[PDB]
Amino acid sequence: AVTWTCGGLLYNQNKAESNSHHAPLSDGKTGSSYPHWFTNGYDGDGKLPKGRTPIKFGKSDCDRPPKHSKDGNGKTDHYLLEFPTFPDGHDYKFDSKKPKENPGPARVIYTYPNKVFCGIIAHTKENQGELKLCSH
Repeated sequence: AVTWTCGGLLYNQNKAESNSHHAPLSDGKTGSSYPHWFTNGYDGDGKLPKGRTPIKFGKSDCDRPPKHSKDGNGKTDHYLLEFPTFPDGHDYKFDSKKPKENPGPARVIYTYPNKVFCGIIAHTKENQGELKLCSH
């Protein structure tokens, strides 16, 4: 339950997951948008294309190939999905399209269905460059 950080703001693992626990399990199906499928570098099903580098977490679940399709959460599509988890601990208005609050550079990335929390990703290179996992 350590505090995850992605060079900017903090992210209590409990909120990183809990903030998402509320988030409706689905590939982008919320009033706002988030959560959504996180290709992680993949195209949709097949592994990453010749020339790419996904985010390493340490789990063989998130590392595995996703099973996304034209639906989002069809059968057991173990597609990775991210979610903007703020530190404030406020349940982001991800379900309310309008109004919509600003997102975050850090999001909780977990495999489906079982939210196999892998960690939080964000661009800790400057402001918005490459994507990487936080450092807990």
